[PDB]
Amino acid sequence: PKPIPLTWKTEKPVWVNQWPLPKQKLEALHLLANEQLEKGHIEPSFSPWNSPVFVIQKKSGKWRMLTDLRAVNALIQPMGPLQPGLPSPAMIPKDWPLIIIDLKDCFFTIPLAEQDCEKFAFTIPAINNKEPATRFQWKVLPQGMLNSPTICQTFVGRALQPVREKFSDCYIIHYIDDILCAAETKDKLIDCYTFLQAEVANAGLAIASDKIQTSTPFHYLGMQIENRKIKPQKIEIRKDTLKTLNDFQKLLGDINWIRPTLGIPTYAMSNLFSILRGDSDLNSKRILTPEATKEIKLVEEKIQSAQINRIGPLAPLQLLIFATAHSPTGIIIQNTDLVEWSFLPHSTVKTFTLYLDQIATLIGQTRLRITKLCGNDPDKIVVPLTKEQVRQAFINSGAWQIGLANFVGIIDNHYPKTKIFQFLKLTTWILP
Amino acid sequence: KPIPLTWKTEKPVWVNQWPLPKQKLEALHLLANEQLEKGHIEPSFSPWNSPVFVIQKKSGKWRMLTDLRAVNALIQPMGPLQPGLPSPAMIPKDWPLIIIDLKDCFFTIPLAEQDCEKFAFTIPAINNKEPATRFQWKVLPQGMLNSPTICQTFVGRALQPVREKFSDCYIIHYIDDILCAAETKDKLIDCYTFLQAEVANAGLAIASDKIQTSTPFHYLGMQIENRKIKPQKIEIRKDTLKTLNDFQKLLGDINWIRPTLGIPTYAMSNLFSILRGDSDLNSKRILTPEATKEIKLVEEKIQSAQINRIGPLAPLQLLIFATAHSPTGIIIQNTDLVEWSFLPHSTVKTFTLYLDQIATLIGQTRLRITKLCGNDPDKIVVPLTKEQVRQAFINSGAWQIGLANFVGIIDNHYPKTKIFQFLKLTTWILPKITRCEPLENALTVFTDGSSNGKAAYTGPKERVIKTPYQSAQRAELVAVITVLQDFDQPINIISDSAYVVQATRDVETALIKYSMDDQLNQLFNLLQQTVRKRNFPFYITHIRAHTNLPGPLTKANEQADLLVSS
DNA sequence: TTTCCCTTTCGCTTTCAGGT
DNA sequence: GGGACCTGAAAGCGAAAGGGAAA
Ligand SMILES: Nc1ccn([C@H]2C[C@H](O)[C@@H](COP(=O)(O)OP(=O)(O)OP(=O)(O)O)O2)c(=O)n1
Ligand SMILES: [K+]
Ligand SMILES: [K+]
Ligand SMILES: [K+]
Ligand SMILES: [K+]
Ligand SMILES: [K+]
Ligand SMILES: [K+]
Ligand SMILES: [K+]
Ligand SMILES: [Mg+2]
Ligand SMILES: [Mg+2]
Ligand SMILES: [Mg+2]
Repeated sequence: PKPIPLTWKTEKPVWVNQWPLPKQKLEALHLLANEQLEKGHIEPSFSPWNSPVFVIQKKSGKWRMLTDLRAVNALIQPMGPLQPGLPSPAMIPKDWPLIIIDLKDCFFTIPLAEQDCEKFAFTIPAINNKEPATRFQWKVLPQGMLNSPTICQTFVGRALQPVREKFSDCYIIHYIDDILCAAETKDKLIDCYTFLQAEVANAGLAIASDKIQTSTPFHYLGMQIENRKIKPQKIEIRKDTLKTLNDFQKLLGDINWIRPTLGIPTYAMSNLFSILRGDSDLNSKRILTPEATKEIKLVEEKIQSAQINRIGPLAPLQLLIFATAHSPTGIIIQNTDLVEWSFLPHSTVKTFTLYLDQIATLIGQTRLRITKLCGNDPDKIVVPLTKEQVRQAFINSGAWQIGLANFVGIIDNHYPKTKIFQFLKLTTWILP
Repeated sequence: KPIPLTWKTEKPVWVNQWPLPKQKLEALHLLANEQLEKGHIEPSFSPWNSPVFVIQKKSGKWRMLTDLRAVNALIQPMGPLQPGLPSPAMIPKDWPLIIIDLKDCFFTIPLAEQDCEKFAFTIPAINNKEPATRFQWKVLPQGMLNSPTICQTFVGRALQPVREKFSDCYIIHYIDDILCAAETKDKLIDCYTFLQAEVANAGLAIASDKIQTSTPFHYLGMQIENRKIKPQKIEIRKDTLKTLNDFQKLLGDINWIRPTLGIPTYAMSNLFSILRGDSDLNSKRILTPEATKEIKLVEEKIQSAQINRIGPLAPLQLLIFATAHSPTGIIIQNTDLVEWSFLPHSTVKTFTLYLDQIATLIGQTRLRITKLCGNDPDKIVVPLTKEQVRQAFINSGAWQIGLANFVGIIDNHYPKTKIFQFLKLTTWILPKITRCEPLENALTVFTDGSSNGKAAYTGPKERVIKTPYQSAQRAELVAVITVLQDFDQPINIISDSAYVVQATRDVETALIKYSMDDQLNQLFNLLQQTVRKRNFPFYITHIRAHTNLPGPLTKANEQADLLVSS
């Protein structure tokens, strides 16, 4: 099937400089490049495009090559809701048996058009620049680019296109990281399936026969809701750190500033706010009374209330990381909606004396969670790092490399300008 | 099979040949006919034409160039392959070595048949009365944007088998300049014999007249001995320093020898500062006596200073010195200097903290050491206590990124040698007067300022100032300065301005950026002197500005605000 | 609720060096 | 006036953002 070339916003080549790597990693890079050369997945390159690569040692002792494709993905031209007059998941007869393929279980080897191979280039540097670098380009899509939703959706559509047409009676669709094919007769289905299996194997989709699952629509639609459901979270302001006048003045400043937005009458937090009365020494002690505690619960209740029930189905999710004391805080958002809070499990926190490591571990864990809720990586991760500090982290931090493996979205430090999100950034929250 | 070009467009372009002076025209004719003889160029009937001309080599011979600007604009760029010069210091010390430079490199590498038509040109007649003769390139034209990638790829393939058969040989290859080094003279001979075969098999010729076998060698702008290395260029333009352009020339000269001869960023502060002003290259600039002391110090360092070829078996160490302006790094192997590592004179932030500069430098120099020798240093020496390193790992994000995955030793034992003694240090490495947390049992002062130029503090004593400033922020910084002057005792300070608070808390160890508002620079400078001259510590924090909450800090903040009205 | 007061941070232009 | 590709450094300036008053 002659591959269709990808759509690009611009034809201007982007070159992101490869950095020096230590010998062990240069040796691992050459080893893995040759492995891929033998499988015909890469070939030598002279491209003006370049994307950085790095290698991660598994505990096996083997290395895996990751590529940072942010710069290339940013140039992909997104396509519209193609085949929108195709059937929805709701509209199948419940008397029909359903076949369920999990695309995370599969392996993809999607051939590139001649003209697209040059854009997926990379360099292995030489020690001391003693020799020219070795350069290469992918002849098949690198696995990270499947995290672009457009690419993935388009590819599976083309892969299912002929099986769907021929099998008009069969209803075959791609629902959020699951390929479904369902027909009324069990044996009418097995025919449709085995055509599909053969057709997508031709396009480059390896299907795992062992992993395949079978079940009725009602079991599926119903379980799906329970599998991807938002975790309701009775989130609280952390109180153990609140000891001195200076602690309370800072926190009560931020509460009083956000109070109108939360719809709490001015007079209604007088018990809380009167704690400021007394000794003017910044380290003088202050304690929350039960009354003051109940007033803090009003602000917590309103913050809890902001959490949505269900995600919008078109829009992608984003991740905010805040550099809170002890350990970092994440929030999953869909643009201006708050979705859910993310933390490291509390037992594991003392294990990581590098705050950077904790940021990286949180991003990896929350990426997985976001993929569970929506079926895709977030399209942006917001970190308390400058672009230069992101660049140095990719270079030096193994934790960062693991945490941001196969990420093709935006990484930046531009936080929302909504008053609620500014208020959450200024305060420390925890979930008991 | 050789590397073909990718063309955007097939529409040929004709750029007229231009006149040449007799001497240059003869040289053009001399070289052009010789290439013909070698079969590197061929007679042309192409509707493409590019100009050709000559320039002087260092040989004294001439170079045939093709002005291929319009043709290059139609060729897809290839990716670069060698970002910066190899360092000779990594050639293992006391190792016999040979230096090879291939003869007319680009012209010995064939062009793909179909591209030759596009590199067509016109040679004028020795006589202005007689007609021109037209040729084309069958080999890499000097002037073609991809010639370098193609030449590197071609020679690299030729050297690859030499690398494989002699894995214990140090082989540097830059375009056509080639170094070979081995442990023993016998091992060098075996290495070289193999090389001659492989360059000849690829149709490349070693210039026999220009081979080096003997000290002292010259390679990629460096004088290389058995151990000692210095830049060839031992001279900076210091005589005529009247224009901007004159200082640009001198400072470019110095920059090129900085890394080997060890000039810290602070030692050039006065020279760099004179670059500031009118953008015109011909703008006047005065030499200051401070700038001259700087040139004397550079000139002494040119004569004394050097770097060293290293043992191939020993790892490197990184020394970071708390030098004035910005920290300075040295890559070293025990006592032998490899390279200096320096920070920019001008900054990004208004307030660049010395601890972040240490961390930036360690990160940048770790990558450089990794590029030189293939590993991190086994040891990083920092002008920090055990306690400060501990605090840095907890609190500094830059330090965390800087030392992420550093598996070696961090320590503060410098070599007891005298050689580094001349370097001018600072004691403003970490905050010692500026406190992270409020002081115990200390007076609390509250400051404010107004666009009407009024400034005040209040609390245990009161004062209003009429300040020259028309900014609330600038007025309040004068209040903060007066507070730091008039309370010769531990103090806590509460200000409503994030701006004033961040400036005051960060100035102690800061590099202050050279802004285009001198008035602000003078204020930040006075604030910095005020903090540094303190007898006692202080702590400054932000109160949100108009909360009208209860308590004593609101009360005093409101008193300060009233003291600076109308 | 967006739409401007600045100010500060980032990216880019334009000089100089240097290497084949 | 007159080529190509790389590296490093300097100052200045224009683009865009952060914050927090102003529309
Ligand atoms: N100003 C320069 C210097 C060099 N080069 C390129 C083309 C040359 O072919 C190659 C090597 O430069 P040399 O000085 O060795 O020139 P030749 O290859 O012509 O060597 P030789 O003079 O020994 O014949 O580098 C260039 O394009 N422009
Ligand atoms: K480029
Ligand atoms: K997927
Ligand atoms: K090569
Ligand atoms: K400066
Ligand atoms: K500032
Ligand atoms: K190059
Ligand atoms: K300048
Ligand atoms: Mg030569
Ligand atoms: Mg104030
Ligand atoms: Mg309005």
